Amino acid sequence: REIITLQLGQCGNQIGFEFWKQLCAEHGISPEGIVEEFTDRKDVFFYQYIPRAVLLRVIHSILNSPYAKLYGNNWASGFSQGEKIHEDIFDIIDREADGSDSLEGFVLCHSIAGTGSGLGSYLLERLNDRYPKKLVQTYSVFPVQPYNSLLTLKRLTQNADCVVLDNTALNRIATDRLHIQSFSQINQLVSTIMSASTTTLRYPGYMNNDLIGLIASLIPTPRLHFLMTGYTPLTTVLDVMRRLLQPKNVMVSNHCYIAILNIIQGEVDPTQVHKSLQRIRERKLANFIPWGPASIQVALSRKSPYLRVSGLMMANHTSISSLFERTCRQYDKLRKREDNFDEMDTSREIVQQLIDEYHAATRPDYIS
Amino acid sequence: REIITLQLGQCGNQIGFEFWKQLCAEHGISPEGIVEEFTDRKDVFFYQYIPRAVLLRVIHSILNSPYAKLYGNNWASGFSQGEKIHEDIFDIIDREADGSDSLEGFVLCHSIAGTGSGLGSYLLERLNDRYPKKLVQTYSVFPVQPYNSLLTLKRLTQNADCVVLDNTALNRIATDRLHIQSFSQINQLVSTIMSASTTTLRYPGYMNNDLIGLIASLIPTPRLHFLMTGYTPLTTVLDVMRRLLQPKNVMVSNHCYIAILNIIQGEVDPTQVHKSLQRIRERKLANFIPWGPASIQVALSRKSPYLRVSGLMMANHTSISSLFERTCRQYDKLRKREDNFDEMDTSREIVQQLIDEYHAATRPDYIS
Amino acid sequence: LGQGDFIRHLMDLLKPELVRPATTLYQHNLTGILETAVRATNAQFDSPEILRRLDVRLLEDTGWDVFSLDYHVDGPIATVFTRECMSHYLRVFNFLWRAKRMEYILTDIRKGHMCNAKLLRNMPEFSGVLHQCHILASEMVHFIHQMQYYITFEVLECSWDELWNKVQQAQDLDHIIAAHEVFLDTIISRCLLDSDSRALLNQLRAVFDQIIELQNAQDAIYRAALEELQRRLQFEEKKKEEEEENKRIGEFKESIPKMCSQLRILTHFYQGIVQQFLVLLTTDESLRFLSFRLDFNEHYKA
Amino acid sequence: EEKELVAHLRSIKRYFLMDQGDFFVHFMDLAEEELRKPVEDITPPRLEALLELALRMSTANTDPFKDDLKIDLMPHDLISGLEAFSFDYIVKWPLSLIINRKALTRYQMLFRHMFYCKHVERQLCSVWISNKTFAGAFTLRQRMLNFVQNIQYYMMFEVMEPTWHILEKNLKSASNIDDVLGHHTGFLDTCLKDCMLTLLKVFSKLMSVCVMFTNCMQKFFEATINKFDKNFSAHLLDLLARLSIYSGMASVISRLDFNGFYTE
Repeated sequence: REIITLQLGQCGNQIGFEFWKQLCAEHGISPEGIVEEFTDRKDVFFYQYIPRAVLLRVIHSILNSPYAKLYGNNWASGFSQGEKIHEDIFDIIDREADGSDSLEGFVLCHSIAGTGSGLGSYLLERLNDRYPKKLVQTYSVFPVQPYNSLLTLKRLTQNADCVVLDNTALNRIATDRLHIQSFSQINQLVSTIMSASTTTLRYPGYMNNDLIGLIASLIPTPRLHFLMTGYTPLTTVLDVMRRLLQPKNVMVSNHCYIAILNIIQGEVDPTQVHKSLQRIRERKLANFIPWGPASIQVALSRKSPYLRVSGLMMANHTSISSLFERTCRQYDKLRKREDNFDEMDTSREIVQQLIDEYHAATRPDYIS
Repeated sequence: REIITLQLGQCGNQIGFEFWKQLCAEHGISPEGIVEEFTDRKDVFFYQYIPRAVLLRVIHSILNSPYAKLYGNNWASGFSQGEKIHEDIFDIIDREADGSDSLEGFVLCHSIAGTGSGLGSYLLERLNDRYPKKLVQTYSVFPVQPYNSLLTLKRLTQNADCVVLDNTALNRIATDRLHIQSFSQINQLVSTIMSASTTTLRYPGYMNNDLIGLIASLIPTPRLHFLMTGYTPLTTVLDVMRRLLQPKNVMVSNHCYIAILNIIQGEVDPTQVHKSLQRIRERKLANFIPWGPASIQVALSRKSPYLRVSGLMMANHTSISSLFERTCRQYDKLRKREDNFDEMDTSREIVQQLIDEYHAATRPDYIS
Repeated sequence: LGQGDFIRHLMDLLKPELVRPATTLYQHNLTGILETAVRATNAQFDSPEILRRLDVRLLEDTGWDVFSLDYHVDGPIATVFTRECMSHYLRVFNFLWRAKRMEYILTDIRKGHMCNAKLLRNMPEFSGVLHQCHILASEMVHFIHQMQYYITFEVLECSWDELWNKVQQAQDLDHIIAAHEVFLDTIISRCLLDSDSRALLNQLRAVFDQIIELQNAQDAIYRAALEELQRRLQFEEKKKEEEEENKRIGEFKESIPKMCSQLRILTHFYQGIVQQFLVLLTTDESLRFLSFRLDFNEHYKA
Repeated sequence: EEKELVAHLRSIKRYFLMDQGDFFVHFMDLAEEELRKPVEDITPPRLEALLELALRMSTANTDPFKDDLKIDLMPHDLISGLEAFSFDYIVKWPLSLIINRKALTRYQMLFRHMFYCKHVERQLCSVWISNKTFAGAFTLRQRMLNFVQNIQYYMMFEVMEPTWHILEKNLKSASNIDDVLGHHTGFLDTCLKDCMLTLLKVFSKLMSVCVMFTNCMQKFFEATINKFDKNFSAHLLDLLARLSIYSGMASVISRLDFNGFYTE
């Protein structure tokens, strides 16, 4: 199986370029795409080595960097221009998909705030229509700005089969424990999460060896497909498992979890893992849905020898609905302040359905 | 359990900053908040390390110091400005309280003499209303000055659940045995008391392992919640226990004690402690209340290895009423010398109740 | 199955073959498929010697009941395995093969629903019964995706650590045999393949069966909605008669409560076999770590 | 030196003799509700999962031997649910000759007697915050709290702190194991003598009224508060009476009284 990544807009290319820089170093691959001398599965992302990337002004900064050997602001303008080059950009993907052994997914790195907002919404509709069996995971990044923010939200709630990273929680963590006061400094933090998000697809493990294994575990219902991240070390597994549940680390600005996935990338002791989960159940640090039986999953991994204990948390929290109301509320305030303008309210209508879908998920009778 | 400290006014920030400097050295924590190599409980005050502090011009002196990696004059103006930023400053505390494991208290460091007098009185009312199960211990410091001094006294007699440090006794001790003739020199003496006041909450001891253990022992009745300090070394336990009862050391400018707590921070012999108390009872160096059975408590401690015999005394003396009359008497002299001005006499009324409450406490029939 | 990356590709290639009955299955065909997997996955970067012994064997139904790897070993190394470790690994490999296809089935169903609602989201009369198709899935994938963790941490990663610890310090080749022999007596015991835990495994098989019956009772309700959708598409695109179809559309709404009584009786029986499963675990000690995995947040036990 | 013994007993004073209150103030804070349940109703796999957590969160984390604490719900109380809880400790062969089952239940007898006094004054001090916003019940709470605070300070800084400091020194001048076995069981039979553990069963009934008094105040009457005063003060004048007739055991009165009170 393979995964082809797509990078749209200025935000996509940079956080994508920093994603490949971190991964090329994790493996024994020199910046000129030559293996250095100095067991890790590298066929999923690299093609025998060349990354399976599709980049879409900022391109010149990449071509002048030492990594050259490795390859408007209205949402309507972004959607329109994609319609004009439909066959052009779909000719580099078709060969990228066909030439692949057995395609599995389409990782998308973009921010919903201008062209990547529109051109991103356009490709998301074409992708599902062209292939219905291909997963589309999108590493969206949250910030006329309120309009374009919810328009893509309409497309992300029916097209994308699965991770939010909001800049507000990025700015707060930056000033708190990193002392930045800068785009080039926050990108070092997001790329650390991305390279850690797929740490179970670059190393042959016991379970979660496929992209559909990470997705179907968390997402119970195709509407509730928004996840958040947690990454503590910026020692036993109990210390890491407790620090991840602190809201000071969750990258999100009643309420309960639906399913949690913990990633431990260290050399920790494999028998004490059940002991930590036991004390979590006693102290009751996390609450879950009352309707369906939900559990917490923890998986170990092995760090690359060429490139200490870390930990990442992937969870499906109902509190993510709060972020949508902020985008939703700001829209109505702009709708009273200023061909048919009917595409917006349809988007406004469908996003409200998800919000009510979330608030009804935390009830003991969410079914029907 | 945890304790979040609040620092208000110029006096609070400095004596608070000197408090953290003394504690960060006691522990193996470098000024840049990194543990140095070189058993002491440090989770109560430090968050895994960062101090649990909420600071409130002088801030720039702290930000320029090497410790940057560690984070009007009318009482009405101080009370008014707190009302305007009620939701702002209460947003950094809420997260500081919630994010905490299990909050226990709210240590407050301020002087009643201009903005810290008012803004301090304002937070003291909001704190009790927001949380009724959280102890509020205030390290107040005694000095239009007579007005603002008693106004906060009205709030400190019903809100604060528990230590006075008067600058007059600070000036006298400074010129007597330190030869200062300076703010930066008296602060070295108060911070020595603060770091010694909570020496039974940073080291796992037999008894007094909680903040409610130090409070409920001394304070018999919620009205009589003013304590004084004694610190001798500026040898057996009998020498220290006798030097603490000398009025030359008590930091306060008939009368009897209600309960005394002695803190011995040395390596003294653990069997001779009962022998010293026995000779205290014979010579009769201290007199107590006649109504209720009152005793004296002495507790040992262990000095940090990274950072000799010392000793501190915490007692609830009825002579503290004398200080209030000085503030009370000066007010009436100003009330005849110059919207409704009715808030003052209400404060003047309630403080007189405490004074009579004290003078009636030293009678054999204080009950009713 | 400690590789994971290789067994993933190997379950995607044997799918078109093992669905046929065993009578049409011949060993000489599968070897080309196994050899293809070892070449595509990360298992290619491996010692050529150990890759010479890894082959297939055919147990003696359906192709998912007679396939298993062998890894025959002869020579001096055969004095550590002694024909009994090879008769125990295969006794284990079945339980790890079943618990691996019962998961890739349940991530295929979850993949279907991730494409289902993206087509028929315009029929509000069908989402009422379609909803019970989702909840029963997410209640079923938990029991499997959780037991799949008990296999990794409580059986593989823990019982293997007590082996690599008693090998780097053992010697004389008789502390190695006795350390590798007990390594096959805990995995048999921590898994439910013991002799006195027979009542437990046969109880688990019923839960393994209810996952298959869902896949059969799902595509029937899935396809029956795509046919009616496809006819409804052509019944209006060529014309843009009206009365002869409202009885067909009207009867189609009347067949919906029939299918609802299926997923209402399939679920009420699935929960009756899991709440019975837990009662059997309270029997012999490491299983207690499993009862916590399944009963997290106490959704069962009232 | 190897399999050290002196650095092995300090890992017992941390838990059995309650030398570190940072692990207790955090353990009872977790397992309070789940201990008031009656016995044969609580799941032991839940308490061990709470003990195992209360350690690593507190300051007892820096301990090589912390993995040797087991919960052991005893059948009979200190002659249910809460009054049948006590730690248990397991040691290997060579160190077992010193600390054996004969000399570990004694560590387990003088622990429950210090978990009982630690439990009552943890709650009796808790009613203090409930009443802090009918006015004659405070002067009784002052009489009770100032008695348990005066027993614990006598039981920790007078009996178990001095006698332990002897044992630490009395083990450096040892010449053989037949002497180390003499200075250990010579330390336990001394603590259980200066403590009330060896009779003085009126102490058990005296603490009975104190827990009941906290209960009454937990339901928020004017005529029952004065009954407890006549009931509790009667038992205290019995305790101070018998603790006077002795030949320490005489310095306890100077720990109960300081003001000449109770002079009747």
